[PDB]
Amino acid sequence: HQAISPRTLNAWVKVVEEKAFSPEVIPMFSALSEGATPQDLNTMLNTVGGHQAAMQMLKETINEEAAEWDRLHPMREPRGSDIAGTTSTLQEQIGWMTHNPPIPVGEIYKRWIILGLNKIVRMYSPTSILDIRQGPKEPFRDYVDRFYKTLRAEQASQEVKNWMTETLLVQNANPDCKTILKALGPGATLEEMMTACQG
Amino acid sequence: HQAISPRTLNAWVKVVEEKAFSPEVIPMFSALSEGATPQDLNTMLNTVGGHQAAMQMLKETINEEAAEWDRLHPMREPRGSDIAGTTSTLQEQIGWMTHNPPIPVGEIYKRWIILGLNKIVRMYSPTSILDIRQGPKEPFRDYVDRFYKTLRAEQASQEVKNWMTETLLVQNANPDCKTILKALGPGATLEEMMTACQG
Amino acid sequence: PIVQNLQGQMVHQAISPRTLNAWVKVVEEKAFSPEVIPMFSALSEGATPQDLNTMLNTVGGHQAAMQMLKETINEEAAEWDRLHPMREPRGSDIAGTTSTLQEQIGWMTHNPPIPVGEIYKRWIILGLNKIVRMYSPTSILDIRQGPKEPFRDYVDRFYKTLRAEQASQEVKNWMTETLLVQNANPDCKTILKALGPGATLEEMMTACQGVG
Amino acid sequence: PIVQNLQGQMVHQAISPRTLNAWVKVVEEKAFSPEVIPMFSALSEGATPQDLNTMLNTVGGHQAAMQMLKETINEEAAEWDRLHPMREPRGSDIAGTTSTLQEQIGWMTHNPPIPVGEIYKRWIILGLNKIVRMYSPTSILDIRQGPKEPFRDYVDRFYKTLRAEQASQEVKNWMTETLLVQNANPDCKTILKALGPGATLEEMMTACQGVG
Amino acid sequence: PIVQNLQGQMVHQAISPRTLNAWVKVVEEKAFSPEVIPMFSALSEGATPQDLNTMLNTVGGHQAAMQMLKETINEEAAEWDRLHPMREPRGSDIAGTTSTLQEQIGWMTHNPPIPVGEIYKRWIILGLNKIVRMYSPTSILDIRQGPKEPFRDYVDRFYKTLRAEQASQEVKNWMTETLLVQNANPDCKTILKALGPGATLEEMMTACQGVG
Repeated sequence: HQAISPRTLNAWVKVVEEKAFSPEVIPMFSALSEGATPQDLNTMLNTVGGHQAAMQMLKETINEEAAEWDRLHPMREPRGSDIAGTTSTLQEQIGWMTHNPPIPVGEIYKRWIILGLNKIVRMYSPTSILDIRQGPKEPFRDYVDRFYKTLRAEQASQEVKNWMTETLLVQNANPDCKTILKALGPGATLEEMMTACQG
Repeated sequence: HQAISPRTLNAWVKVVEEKAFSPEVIPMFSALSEGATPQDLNTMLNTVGGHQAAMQMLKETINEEAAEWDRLHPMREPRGSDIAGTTSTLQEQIGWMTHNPPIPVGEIYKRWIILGLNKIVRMYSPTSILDIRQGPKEPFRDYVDRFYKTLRAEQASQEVKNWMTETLLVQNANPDCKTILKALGPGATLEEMMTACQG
Repeated sequence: PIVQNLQGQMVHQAISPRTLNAWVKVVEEKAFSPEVIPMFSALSEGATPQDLNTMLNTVGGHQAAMQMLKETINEEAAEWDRLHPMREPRGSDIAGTTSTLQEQIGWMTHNPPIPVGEIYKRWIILGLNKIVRMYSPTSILDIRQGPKEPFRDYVDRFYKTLRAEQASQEVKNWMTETLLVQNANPDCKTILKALGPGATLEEMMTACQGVG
Repeated sequence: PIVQNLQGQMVHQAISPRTLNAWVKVVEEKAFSPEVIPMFSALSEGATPQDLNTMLNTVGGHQAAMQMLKETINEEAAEWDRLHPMREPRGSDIAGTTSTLQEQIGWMTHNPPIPVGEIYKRWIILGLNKIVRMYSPTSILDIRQGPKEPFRDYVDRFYKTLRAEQASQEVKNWMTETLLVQNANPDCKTILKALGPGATLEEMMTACQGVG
Repeated sequence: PIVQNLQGQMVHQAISPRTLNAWVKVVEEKAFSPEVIPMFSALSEGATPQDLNTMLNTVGGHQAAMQMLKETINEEAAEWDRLHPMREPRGSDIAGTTSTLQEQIGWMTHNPPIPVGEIYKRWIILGLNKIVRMYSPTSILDIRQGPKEPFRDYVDRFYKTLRAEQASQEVKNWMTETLLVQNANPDCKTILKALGPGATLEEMMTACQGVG
């Protein structure tokens, strides 16, 4: 066991401040927090500047997951608060991690944090994808890039997302690209759509 | 034992000069000062640039905590001044930390510095949590961000902060959103609250 | 009332003068508000029919109220005689006009007890409920929250008028559920309807705190 | 209550009619202010569960308050039965609905005593605290000193609202320390902040005498 | 209190519920005016330390007042222990927190009597005097006769504020002699100074009848 290096905290702060809570911060958090105890995760989340409403969402989600863990699971065994790093201590956490088999309180807490971060990203989505419409001059590549960005941020289910990509993307296109998309018709990959909709 | 590298001091200087004394400075100080002697802590505190009023406040708080330690407590026994590093050597500080059992003079000094930094953070936070109020035209997201930043800088007990989160957020909202928040009622989560108050 | 002798023989204990004075103050000063029935029940605890008649003698100053109290007592006595044809206490004898004190003490001390005092008390309370219903300054449909009135004061007025109204229990439940919301001012009524149906009085009160 | 016989055998002493009338006056006139709980404690000193039920029968006029008083009593009885599985007094029997008088007298006279009356009194006081919390006209955050209001009157209003609020003890301490100063008018608030943190209520009152 | 048995053995007589209710009404309604100390003395006549503690339990609703009442009681108990080093009643045992009832009855019934109840009553009255001093709306120097105020009303306000002030006796004498005249309005003040020094309150009142 080694204490969290400063450079990881600097990287976490930098990515959070530069990317906001965009969908790409989840993998960055997951990679930075590799092998991190609940104390380290708490320090990482405390270093975040701004976005304190989002941090409140995250800790509310952690509370919900801790309550669910306590409901499902009625040395000392770890409870939801212990896994969250509130009532437990560093020695207990690292002991649980080093037990054979390991009791990875860090990984479970990281899963809870990832769920809360996904909720944060969905809430921080600037606009609903129903309002993402191609302008009368915007290129199809730019419009569709924005569309799939909003779709990734919205985190809709796969079955719904298939319908959205199939129909809504075509329906929201501007009249010229709209006509070319009808001419292409269904069953066409996005490769065909964008290579045919050029200019 | 190893003397602190210049990278740690450069990181401390960078975070202080960039973020000022925001609540996120506390975890950064805690992470940077891991396993640090009082001499290392004094060097880290000396490397700071401006905010000399804040540094004087930290000195005063450390003096108060040293007086309290001397009152509590009637190789050589470490006193408050010895903990502060004014009347102690690096060798004596390596002592009491390599001692069997150890009395971690470094951790106590870090705790006093953390108390002083909490006081400085509250001083640098301009407005009181009771005074944080939603503007008539302000978005609820911005208002909640300001509210939770101020609350994190508020420096009160945890139960008190829980009560503040429960009550003051609804109490201080503008009349346009306060009626919606009352209709939601107690028990509504923050995600529900800021989805409802999106308009 | 009735108390035990040193030898255990139950004997009369007349209602004290200041208890009667308290009853007189209730009758004269309260103007037959709903609270006179709780106060009549309190001041006449374990009272014999003779004690109840002594209490009614002070109500006797009010001619109309006394006359309909007497008429309701007579109706209830007739109903008791119809349904219930020392000796068995006759319905007229429950009122104490005919019976003597020792018969009443014997009936209340019987094994099992014959609570004649409680029965006459219930008849008197029925008559007082009628009188209270008459003297209500306004009907429940007329209670309305003002623009400035706090929801607590309006709720108190509404529930006092509901006590005076004395409708059926299901009707009262509907009234508290719907008419309470209907008569609130628009500022409170918005939150009242936002809470939706089924809200208890506690939620309704807490949500409307300081809205006025 | 319970009193000694001439031979030392403990016997019932029913709550007097005027004590019940005082309780009825408290319930009807005070509109469930915080002071009803001290007054309920005073008027029901050394009272058996039967006496407490007699007192609650007068509260019964208020439908909502009685219903949640009953629900809180039931919850506390269930908790007592869970934690505590003549005979041992069952939690439902502490309420007196099932038990008879002699069992209650025996339990309160036991060596060591089984204060069933005090337990039922505590449950009733919990329910009355809930009712008092509901009926508060304003929240503690809404109490504000006016430009003319003396600091004494404002402090009295603040502390009465604090009693109605019934937050945690640490929360109450923070409230009295900080929110009391925050809500004072600027003329007093200047002196309040000049005194600095840690000032007791005595210093705060003396320094702000006649400032308005 | 304490009463004689039929056989002459002194036994406890608990403070009645309505006396406690009267004390609660005094505490809640009067807002700690000077009159609470006479009323506390009246309602606690011949009271044991247990009875005094029962009375203080109702004051306990007011957090600050209870806390400084307790602190003054502790200070007086410490002073008693310092000056006074069954057994001899310890100063902490005068408060009744440690002692039991029979010890208190024995001490109050001793030959010569050990008035422990009166001593604890004096300590409580000292604490209540402190609380009364705090809650005074204005200082004695701020009491002033208005242009229309009769001299009788102004004198009553002045003397009530003097009771709340609780300065030294010589200081109080000087205040009544000089400050009472100084604060009167010019119409009355002319006659007040014309009477000259040494005028008793009777002459001062009679001469200023109807002057306003």
